[PDB]
Amino acid sequence: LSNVNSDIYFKLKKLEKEYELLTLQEDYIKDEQRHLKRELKRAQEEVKRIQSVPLVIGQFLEPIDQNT
Amino acid sequence: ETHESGIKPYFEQKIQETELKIRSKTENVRRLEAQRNAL
Amino acid sequence: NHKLSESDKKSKLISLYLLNLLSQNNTTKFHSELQYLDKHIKNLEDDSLLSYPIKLDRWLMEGSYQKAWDLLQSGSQNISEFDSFTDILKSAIRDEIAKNTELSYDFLPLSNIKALLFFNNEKETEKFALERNWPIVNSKVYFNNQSKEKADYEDEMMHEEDQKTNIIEKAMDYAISIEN
Amino acid sequence: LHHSEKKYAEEDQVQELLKVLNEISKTTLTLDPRYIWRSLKDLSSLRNQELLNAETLCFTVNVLYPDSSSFKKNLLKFITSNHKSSVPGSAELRNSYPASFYSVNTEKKTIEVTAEINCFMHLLVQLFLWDSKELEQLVEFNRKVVIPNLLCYYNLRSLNLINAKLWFYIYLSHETLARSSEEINSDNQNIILRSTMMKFLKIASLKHDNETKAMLINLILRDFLNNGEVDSASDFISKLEYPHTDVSSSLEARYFFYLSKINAIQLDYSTANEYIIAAIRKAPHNSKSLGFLQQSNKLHCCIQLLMGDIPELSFFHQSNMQKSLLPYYHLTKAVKLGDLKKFTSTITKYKQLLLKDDTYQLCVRLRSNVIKTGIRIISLTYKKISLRDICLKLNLDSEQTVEYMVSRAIRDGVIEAKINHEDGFIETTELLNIYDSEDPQQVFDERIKFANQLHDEYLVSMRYPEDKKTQQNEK
Amino acid sequence: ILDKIFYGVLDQGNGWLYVYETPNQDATYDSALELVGQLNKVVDQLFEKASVLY
Amino acid sequence: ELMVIYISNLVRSIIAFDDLIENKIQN
Amino acid sequence: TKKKNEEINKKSLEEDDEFEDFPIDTDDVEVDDDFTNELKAELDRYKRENQ
Amino acid sequence: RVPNYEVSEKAFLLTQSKVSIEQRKEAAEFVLAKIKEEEMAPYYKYLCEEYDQELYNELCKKNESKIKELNEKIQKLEEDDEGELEQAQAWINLGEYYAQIGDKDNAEKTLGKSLSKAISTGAKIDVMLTIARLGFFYNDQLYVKEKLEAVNSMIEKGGDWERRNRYKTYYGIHCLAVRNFKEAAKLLVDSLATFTSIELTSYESIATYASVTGLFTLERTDLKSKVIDSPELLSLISTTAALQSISSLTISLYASDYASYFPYLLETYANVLIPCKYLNRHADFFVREMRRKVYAQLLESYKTLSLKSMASAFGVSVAFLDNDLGKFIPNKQLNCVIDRVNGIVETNRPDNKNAQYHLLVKQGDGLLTKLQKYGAAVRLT
Repeated sequence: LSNVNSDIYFKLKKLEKEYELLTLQEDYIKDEQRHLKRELKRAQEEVKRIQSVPLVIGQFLEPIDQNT
Repeated sequence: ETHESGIKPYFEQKIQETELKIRSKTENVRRLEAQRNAL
Repeated sequence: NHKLSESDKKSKLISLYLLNLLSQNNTTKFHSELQYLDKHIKNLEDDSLLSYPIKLDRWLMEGSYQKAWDLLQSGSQNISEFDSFTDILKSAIRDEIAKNTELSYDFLPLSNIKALLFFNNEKETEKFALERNWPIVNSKVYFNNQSKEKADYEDEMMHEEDQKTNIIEKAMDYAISIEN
Repeated sequence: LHHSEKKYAEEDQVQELLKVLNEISKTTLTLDPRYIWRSLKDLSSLRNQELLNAETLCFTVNVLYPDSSSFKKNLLKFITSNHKSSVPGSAELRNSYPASFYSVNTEKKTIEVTAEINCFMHLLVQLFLWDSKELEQLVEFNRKVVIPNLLCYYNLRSLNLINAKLWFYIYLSHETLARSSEEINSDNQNIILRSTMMKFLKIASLKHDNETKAMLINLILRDFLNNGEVDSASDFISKLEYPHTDVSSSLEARYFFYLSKINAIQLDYSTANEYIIAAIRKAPHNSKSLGFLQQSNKLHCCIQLLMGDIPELSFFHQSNMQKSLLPYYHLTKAVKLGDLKKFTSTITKYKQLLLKDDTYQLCVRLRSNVIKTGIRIISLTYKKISLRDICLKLNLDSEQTVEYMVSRAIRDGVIEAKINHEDGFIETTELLNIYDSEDPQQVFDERIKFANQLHDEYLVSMRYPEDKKTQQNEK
Repeated sequence: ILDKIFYGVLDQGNGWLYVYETPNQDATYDSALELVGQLNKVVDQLFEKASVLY
Repeated sequence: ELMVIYISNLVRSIIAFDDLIENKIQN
Repeated sequence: TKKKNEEINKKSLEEDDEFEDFPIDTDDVEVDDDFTNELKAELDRYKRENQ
Repeated sequence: RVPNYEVSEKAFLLTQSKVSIEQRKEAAEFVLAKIKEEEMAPYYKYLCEEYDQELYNELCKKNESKIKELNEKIQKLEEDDEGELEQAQAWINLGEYYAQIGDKDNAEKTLGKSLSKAISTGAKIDVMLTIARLGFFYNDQLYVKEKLEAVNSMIEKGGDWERRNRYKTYYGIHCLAVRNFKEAAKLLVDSLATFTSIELTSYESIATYASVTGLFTLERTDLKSKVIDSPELLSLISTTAALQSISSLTISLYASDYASYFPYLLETYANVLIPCKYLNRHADFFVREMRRKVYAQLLESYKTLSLKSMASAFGVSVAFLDNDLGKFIPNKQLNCVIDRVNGIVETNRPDNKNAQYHLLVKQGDGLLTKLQKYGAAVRLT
């Protein structure tokens, strides 16, 4: 078990900064998903403005399509 | 061999600590990744 | 397994120990000590002198203080250095009842205090009342005083905000519970 | 005849051993090997019954043997030496393959395989001893061998998961022989049994291996109940190093069972009632948990009676555990009425049955509870009641004696009343509607946190299988 | 009184009749009892779906 | 949602095993 | 079978099977009071006539 | 078949030593007349414990007679060519012989042959029930339970409306016999209309029992509609003594005259609950409930009463009242406490916001238990 001990000093010390970066990436994406929450709502506003006056009354005939 | 069995708890503490950190990091970043993509 | 490992002094010394824990007024610790002995006294040493502190605990547990008090007195006719813990455990009886009787009413006729707590003279009665912050005006006690005063002092401490839990406090916790 | 059966039996074992061996030496997936090791033992225990059980002996001859050969010999010597093919090297079914142990190269020390084979060999040995009841000599010798063998090795996490089963066996065999009949030599070894599992608690805590930690903690707490030092248990239990991270639900159930017993006698039912119920749910519900199921029901009856609660009559009636819960049933009635006379007769008559499970210790203390519980119910019924009426009903000596047992009781707010001696009745202290009061806010606060906890639990966990599935190759 | 045509209570100790009309009871909570009732069926069904995991 | 995503995983195990199975058949 | 080792270890510590030691070894709370009651209500009336 | 319920109820009076000595022996003469008439030698051995060898010779004889009759018949029929129809009708007559002698076991066997060859689905249901009846005759309720289960499988497979009416009454008796008086109250009030006389405890008995189950279960309001104003009960009038005793009781409750209620309670206990076998075991359940339900109704109408006043009305002593009420308070329907010294019985009942708080908090706690159990399980698996 003499072999493992050597590696702590050499290899793994260098990789400890690499493992800091994984904590930073984790932190980052909470902020990014949070952002898309806000955005969702703000997009909602836009849609609402269309719904509003002025409007013109029609007669729906038939569908061609679930969304058209 | 016999010497190194005894002296091990100095070394063993630091490396096993570090490894645990990798296991929990990977877990977290990929869970949040899925959430971000859906939204 | 036996090679002495027993003594004539053993039954005696164990009894005094137990007695000591009761004078501290610790029910739990008395049980803890008992369990250590329990197995090795069941019939190997039987129960005949060891019996004095077990009978006393039992009665106080029940809350029959009358009963406890009688046996204490009769312990001095079966004295085996019992006297040294007798005296302590008599002051204990009075403290315990006094604490109880706060919740029951505010006023006791002078005669009732003396009877209940087992005072033998009215001197002991008026002494104890002073130490409990109760004046005796016209031969009547007056628990009314100390109860209110104790609440007032308690309110001054620092632990405390979370122990009562403010309305502002309750909401804030739930909001960040959600926003984690 | 005999040889063929042992050989086939040995072969069956050889198959299982190889699966779990490959598994450990191919990447790190620790949790999967550990579950496999649990099944392997049971399979082998059911196996032994048939195709003879000197298959172990066969395998010993045909492995690398450092001191396992002489240990095996020791084993047959206890139960009278029976030799019939028991000389090492009189089977070679390895055949020096790189697929099933390279006999030369291991001896040479270019490759090493005696490690794991040794740890497994002691495990097989212990299983056989306990099944048979080959106790005596073998127990001391076993304890002696395994401790320098496992500490010889630079301990893994892997290795720790195997030895937490060995530690149990050491403890069990010593105890069982002891209750059969006392010996002096048995108490000398007791001191040594306490010291070894206790020292090891620190080792296991540095390694942060969860299986080992859990196990050691249970054993040490049991030990303290055996010898009656409640005090020692207090210092030990303030620190909670009990992991609950990944351990078997069965260990969790065992832990909670200790906690109940100790707290109860330290006069707390708040925690006790929670842990024995919690343990039932944690514990499996197979036909292998009949022992456990039964005794949980027995301790809980006591805990409730001690607090002053009356357990369901329905609980004992509708049970299939009624046969056993015959003393408990009788206690419940006696207490209910406040009749003193019935209580004395009950406790004396059932002394032996209660004493087995040490519930007798709890039952002396239920003398206070007989009188007090009958008065909880009488205050409930009659709001204002003269001390005179109480005395006649429950046989209690005089109005002055009843006042003293009641005065103590209401401090603790069991009965919830206040005495008026200057008038002469005792008047229940009502709370009536508690919605009107501010009680519900506190109820809510807790519950919200419980909901919150499950959500986080769902979320961490949900991801776990998904991470595996993505990385594997798919069509 | 039992028919509930004016539902009061009679105190004999004073020889008085107090009559009560429309006692207040949480309406918010009336709507919640039906909502919790639905949730309880739903968790049994969900587990049954999840019996496939076993 | 636990259940629904979980059911998908169980199926994912099956499709993964097939990949290995399908490779054998061409060989 | 994975549970099986833990369960076997645990049963020993509980004490074999006390459930099966027990048969080898050896207003539902108390009795209906209406029979008695009959006797009582009638006697009330007897007194009551003469009161 | 038909004699079995009559035989057993007479046998049950004789068993009892509670009832008047006169009734016990009046019943002796009557059971004896049917014992001889039907040849009950296997079954006499059960009855003689629980309170001529000629009955047995007569038996055995009846055995070779009725036993042989069916045998050789059954054989000529199995030889003759129509297998499905003719053999099975004959096996129905086979089951009748065992059913006459009160042996429930051999009756089951031959009636099983009857079913075996294919018969009308409706006919199979008639047959299952016949076996079921013999379960009441022994008083083995466990026997009835399983038999009646097999009928409900076939009741809607067939569509039979005809056999559904019978099942209602038998199931009424089942529920009545068992401790659950809830299902009984429902099943039996609708068996009044759809009473089928054929092999069942008389119409007069059913009517009495319906009232009993009525009283235990149903609210004051719900008794009025369904039992008192129940058109059938009024059509049947009070003729039998038992019907009268239970009916009168109902009435004085509603009308709230509590001078006449307690004398009727005493009557129903003597003449109705104790002699009926089913209600001998449930005597305790029913009488404790009635005492609590009447006292609850009176407390609701009073903020406060005197003990002397409540007692005086009933026609029980102040002492008597004080004990009997303190049994009933901790089971909690009365919802009152008694000031001994002032002698007042004050009544405290919540009707406010607290009602809607308790219901909510309890239901919502029951839901959380389930979430924990199920969630934690699925994570592991």
